[PDB]
Amino acid sequence: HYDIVRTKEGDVYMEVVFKHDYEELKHIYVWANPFLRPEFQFPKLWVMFGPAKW
Amino acid sequence: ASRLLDPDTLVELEGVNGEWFDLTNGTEGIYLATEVTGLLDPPVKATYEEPGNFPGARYLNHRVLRRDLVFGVEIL
Repeated sequence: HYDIVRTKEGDVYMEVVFKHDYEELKHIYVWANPFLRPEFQFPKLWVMFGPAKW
Repeated sequence: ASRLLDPDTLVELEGVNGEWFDLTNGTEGIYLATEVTGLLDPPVKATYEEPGNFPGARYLNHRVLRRDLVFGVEIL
């Protein structure tokens, strides 16, 4: 968002607020099966075993 | 040149009931005294902003404030 502020003593300024690129991972969901329609989600959990980075 | 400075200036008050005072000639026994602040220009607030980390400042706005007028009356 951005604010345009006029204070009672007469200062006028703009403040612009930004969220870091990490925020993308909060607007991405891990589907139970990425490759299928949301109308049919099998297997019921996404489950993966391996080295943590991979 | 030689000259007496005797100005033409007449100062009168009309009161909230429509009664009148001549503060120059004092026909009601009342005269304006030797201390006046707040005739001439009214006070102004001028506002400036810093232009970031650069020389000087930028003008924003200015506003005329209320006129605070301070004076005395000599009463005989």
